[PDB]
Amino acid sequence: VQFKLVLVGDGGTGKTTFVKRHLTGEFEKKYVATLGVEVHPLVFHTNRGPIKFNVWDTAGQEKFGGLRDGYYIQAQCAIIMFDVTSRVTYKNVPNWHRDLVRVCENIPIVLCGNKVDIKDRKVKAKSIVFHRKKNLQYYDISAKSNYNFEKPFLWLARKLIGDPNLEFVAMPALAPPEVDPALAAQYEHDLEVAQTTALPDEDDDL
Amino acid sequence: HFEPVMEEDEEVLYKVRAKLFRFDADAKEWKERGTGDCKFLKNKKTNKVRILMRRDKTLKICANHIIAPEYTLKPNVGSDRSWVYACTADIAEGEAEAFTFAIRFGSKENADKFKEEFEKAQEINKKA
Amino acid sequence: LYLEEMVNSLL
Amino acid sequence: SMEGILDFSNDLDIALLDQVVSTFYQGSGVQQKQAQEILTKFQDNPDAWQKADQILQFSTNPQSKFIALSILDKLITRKWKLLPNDHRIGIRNFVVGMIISMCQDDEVFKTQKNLINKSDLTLVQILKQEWPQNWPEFIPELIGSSSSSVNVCENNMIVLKLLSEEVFDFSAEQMTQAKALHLKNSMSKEFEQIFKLCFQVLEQGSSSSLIVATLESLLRYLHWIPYRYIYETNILELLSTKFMTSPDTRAITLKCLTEVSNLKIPQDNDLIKRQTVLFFQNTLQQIATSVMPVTADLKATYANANGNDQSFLQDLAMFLTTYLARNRALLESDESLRELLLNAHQYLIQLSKIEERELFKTTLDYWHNLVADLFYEPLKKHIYEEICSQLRLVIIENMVRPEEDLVVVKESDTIQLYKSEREVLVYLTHLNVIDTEEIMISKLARQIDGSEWSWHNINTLSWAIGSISGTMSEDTEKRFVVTVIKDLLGLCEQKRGKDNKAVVASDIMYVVGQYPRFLKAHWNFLRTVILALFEFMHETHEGVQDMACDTFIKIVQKCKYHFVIQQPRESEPFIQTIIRDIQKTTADLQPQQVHTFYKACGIIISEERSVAERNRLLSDLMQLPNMAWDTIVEQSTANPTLLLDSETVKIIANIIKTNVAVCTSMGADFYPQLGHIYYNMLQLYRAVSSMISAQVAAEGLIATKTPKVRGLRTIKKEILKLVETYISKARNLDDVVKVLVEPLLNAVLEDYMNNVPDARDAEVLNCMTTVVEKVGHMIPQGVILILQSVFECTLDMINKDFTEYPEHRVEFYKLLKVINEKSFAAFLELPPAAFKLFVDAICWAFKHNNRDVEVNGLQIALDLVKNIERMGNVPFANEFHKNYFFIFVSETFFVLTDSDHKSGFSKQALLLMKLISLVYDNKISVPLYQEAEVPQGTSNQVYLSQYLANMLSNAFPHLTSEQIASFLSALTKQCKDLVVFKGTLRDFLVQIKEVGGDPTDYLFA
Ligand SMILES: Nc1nc2c(ncn2[C@@H]2O[C@H](COP(=O)(O)OP(=O)(O)NP(=O)(O)O)[C@@H](O)[C@H]2O)c(=O)[nH]1
Ligand SMILES: [Mg+2]
Repeated sequence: VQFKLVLVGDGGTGKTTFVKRHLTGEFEKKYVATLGVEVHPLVFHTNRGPIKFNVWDTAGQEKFGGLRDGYYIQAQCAIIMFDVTSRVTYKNVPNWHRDLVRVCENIPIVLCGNKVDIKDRKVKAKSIVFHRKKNLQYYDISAKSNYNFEKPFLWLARKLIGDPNLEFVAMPALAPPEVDPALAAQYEHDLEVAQTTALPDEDDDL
Repeated sequence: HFEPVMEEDEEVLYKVRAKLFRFDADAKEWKERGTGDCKFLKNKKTNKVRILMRRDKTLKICANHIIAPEYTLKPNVGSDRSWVYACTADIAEGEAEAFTFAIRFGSKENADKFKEEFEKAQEINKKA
Repeated sequence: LYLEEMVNSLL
Repeated sequence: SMEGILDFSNDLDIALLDQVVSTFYQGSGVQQKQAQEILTKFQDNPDAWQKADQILQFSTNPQSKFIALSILDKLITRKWKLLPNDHRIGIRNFVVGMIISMCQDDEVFKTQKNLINKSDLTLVQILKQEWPQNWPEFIPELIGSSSSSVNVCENNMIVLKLLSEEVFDFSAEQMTQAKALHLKNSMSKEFEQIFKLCFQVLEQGSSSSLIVATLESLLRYLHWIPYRYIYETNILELLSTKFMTSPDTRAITLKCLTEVSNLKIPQDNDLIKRQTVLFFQNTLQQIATSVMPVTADLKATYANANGNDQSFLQDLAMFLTTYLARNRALLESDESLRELLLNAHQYLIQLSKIEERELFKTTLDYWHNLVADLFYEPLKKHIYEEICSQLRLVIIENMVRPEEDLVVVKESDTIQLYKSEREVLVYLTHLNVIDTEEIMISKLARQIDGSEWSWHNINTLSWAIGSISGTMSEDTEKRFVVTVIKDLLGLCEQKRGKDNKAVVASDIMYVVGQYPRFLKAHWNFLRTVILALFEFMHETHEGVQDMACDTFIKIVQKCKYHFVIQQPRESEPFIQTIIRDIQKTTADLQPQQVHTFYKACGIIISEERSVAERNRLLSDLMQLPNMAWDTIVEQSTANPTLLLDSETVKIIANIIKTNVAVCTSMGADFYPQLGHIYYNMLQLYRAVSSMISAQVAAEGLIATKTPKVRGLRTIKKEILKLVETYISKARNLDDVVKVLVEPLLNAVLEDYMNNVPDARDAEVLNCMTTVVEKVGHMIPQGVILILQSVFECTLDMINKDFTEYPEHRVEFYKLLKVINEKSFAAFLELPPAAFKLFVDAICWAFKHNNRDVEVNGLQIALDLVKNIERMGNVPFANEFHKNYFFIFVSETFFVLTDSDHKSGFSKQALLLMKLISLVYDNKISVPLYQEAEVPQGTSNQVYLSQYLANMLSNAFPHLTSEQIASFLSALTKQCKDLVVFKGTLRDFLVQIKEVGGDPTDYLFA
């Protein structure tokens, strides 16, 4: 039960950061441009059983575009990403959509305006209307604050499984095992480094 | 007559909101693992207490391990509301695996309450 | 609560 | 072993290619990744296109042929004109041939749609290069080949669809103005034939797949074709009847009719008006008989999400709203069209009940258009009274949370939607106030009888009630407000448990906060409201205290006057009573909530215009922080180790935050309080600075992450914020300059300069920006001292990459910008080596992608050029041009053309036009060239053209000398006309992406 998902959008919009958040829970602060594509399995637990997304995280920078629309072949769903602090990334949404639906003529697509956590928003809510005539679902999202970060996958899962009442559920929590003197001096080393490496974002509410 | 038309066996000792970090030794970097409710769960049949933590929304497990009596909560240099400790077996992501965890809370008050609940649960796992 | 004085002050 | 396809000396092993491709698309993990990098390297080989003819012949993998076409597409769009003409003809021939043979094999035509569409697009890329000048027979032969086969006819519709898109929809960015116009005129010239084929296909039925493809192409044509093709043929009848009956064609047909509803149409032709009525009549008829009746529950249908119902209901909303916003007047006078008009709006009512945020916003945008017109247009509102009555209920029941009900992250999409809902509901209230009141009272009764009671449902109603404030008369409002509050209070009593009693209590306070007119006229009531809020500030239930504080300051902002005067039956202005009990009132509040409370008190106090009473109120308000402050200044100065005591640090930070909060409200009036603490505050700034330094020295840079140092720096940041907040609002600037500035600079500048980078507070830069902004003109020596202390050491922090120290980066260029605006003399005093760093710093700003830096960098450059120009023919300006004019010209050209700074295009163009115009207005007095390198007497115009010609020849060696010469000739001609100037730059940006651009393109304007 797996579905190929292609994620497209201008460079720097947060596509890879968004996927990583879903894969590991981490928030990568650095911008390391994707080269061509990175494929990652992503499983969600639902009341209809597990759903697997084969996420093709493509490069948005033209010089790193690789196979470009070649990555879209046989995609069953898609996310188009832009950055609400960068007008040009919304201006390019019609270009990403064009190249995408020429290869994938009838797939569910979510349009995501990322980085709504930043105060000085530039692409205002009322300006975002491209999804209307193209039948795309739209969500404000923030990979940093997690605002609506689950909505794109939940909506796609409902469209792909054909069940509007599908929900994410809690994966079963097995009993954990019970707990080596030969590694006592080894763990005390790694621990002293960890104690003296400051936690990030110490001003966040959590 | 008209005819008409796995934490269930456990007990919640403590629940608190928290953000969990794991230490990437190779990059000397803390990485977030999840944000949500951290729970101490007492198994009614074994009386063993574990930490179970799930991410908001997706409800995916980001921590699942016994509160071993051997573990020790240590402060982090940059926070008065966090604890660092080594975990020798967490099964949040499949196979058992060891981690250096850090967990941060909304206040130093919640951090201190977590620590005493963490210690109370440690002795419970000593007895059993 | 002194939402009670509120009722009176309103009538 | 997969890497064999990358060896071009050998023949290409098609079976090896197909294996790499399958491993990428169907494989996983490491093998997939390795194949990906191999395929990328293969596709990027500049000779891979020679082997596409092979792949397309002998591969059996459709992905492999797709990739082969992608390789051809790169070649066609970038290097077509560099080829020998034999290869151009050949590539054309085996693309045409490949398409023909795929269409003639029904099995392939059916199972390889991805590959056929890609081949069609590749063909279109050739047409953009070759047609019609080197392919005049393309369209006549396309029309002929269409009749020989249904499959070929269907595919030709796809080709024409893609051609129309590439020429009319996506040409603006991708081709020059001249080439776009050439292709648009070419298509326009032969459209008569194209339409004939399209209409014949539609009229004579046939394959639904052929019909759908023809309609998809028609959708593209409607973006540009003249209206006569639509209104002087039978096509509207076909679209609005035949093709609405079949679900296969229904979706595309509805999109076509939406675009028809936007055609450029004469507004005086009665016949056309009837045709516009008629196709609407037919479409609504087909919907009512073939899809669903007006009464159908579209909310339930949408939720069920069967088939394409959701997309269809979205498309129907777009069609109805589009047509009616333009044409509903056509239906409003003729009584035989009234049923149609209201049935159409009744579908919209039903569509407006769907639970779908983005669709609701589409219908809500239409309702706004309607009710605004009914509010202003005579004799219209009576037509829609039953529609409007239903709409009142829809909007009341779908009210979303406004910014003010923080009892449940801020949601900005929810806030915009609330304001849109409020605007519509306000109009609807004016249109019939009685109906609105009755609906709201009725809804409230069903909250009391438990029929519709719930947390969500009582919130929704209270938000709606609060949103129409200002629409009723004062008497009606009065009766209305009383009833609502009365009913809400009884509802709070009725319920048990604090959670229920909390929701209702918050809703009550929200409604009252929205009706200040009522509070202003009923003092005894207003007084009781405040007193109740105060008692809520002791309630420890989550969210109560926050609500109470937010409501307090919201009411104060609107009713402040009634707190500052003495009321009939009172002995003192109520602000005095608030201040007296402030310690009791706020004892249970968190620090942030205390500061909001003090800020609210500052709002009131600023309405007292008697200076002596205002200053006395200010003194009484600040009594608690001032006493805590006096204590600490005595203790902290005695034993400087207390500042390591984290509790003293927190007390201090909160004292200063209290001052910031009150200063935010009082601005210029805050000066007396600031004077009470100013000098001791700056001494504290120094003492805290020493502790941070001493801590970094004893523990290392990691000290800046510790709670103790972060707490000490909070003190410094709040001190800077307090000073910034006052100076930004001060009215007496003589006192700012003569009392505040010199102690401030002595306190902050040297400390900033002499701290290690990780210990420098970017807030210092932000505070200095405000100082320069407000009084920069009065402290020329102070501005020099600012530059000397922060310029070079901050530049060295940010000039090694684009990511380190992001806040200093942003504040750095905001400071240089205001200095360049207000105190340009300070840059004139710089030593030449330092002024050179200034220029470097500006260009460094150009190269940021960070908008918060790039924009200021470009603006500093523009302002600097203007500052230099204003100096006239003096030695400093002449040396500036000799030293830096071409640095600015070439650095600007670099960011314009490097494809990584497209966000700054407009300002880059502005700066470039300014620089070029200086030379062509002979505003530069000295030669820009060395005495040697050019004959004496040569105009700077000539030398500028030669410098630019040489610069572009080396930076873009694939351009012909003629391209460069025509580009610069047009660019310099157009340096007084920004819109045209920018068009020529955009044309240049197109041409540098390819080989063989036409130099006459630059004569377009
Ligand atoms: N403030 C904020 N920053 C974000 C957010 N999402 C991503 N970022 C940041 O944006 C930058 C770029 O992230 P990245 O995922 O690499 O973008 P990308 O779309 O994958 N780029 P590319 O297409 O070149 O691979 C990173 O610094 C990242 O931390 C967000 O939601 N909020
Ligand atoms: Mg990426």
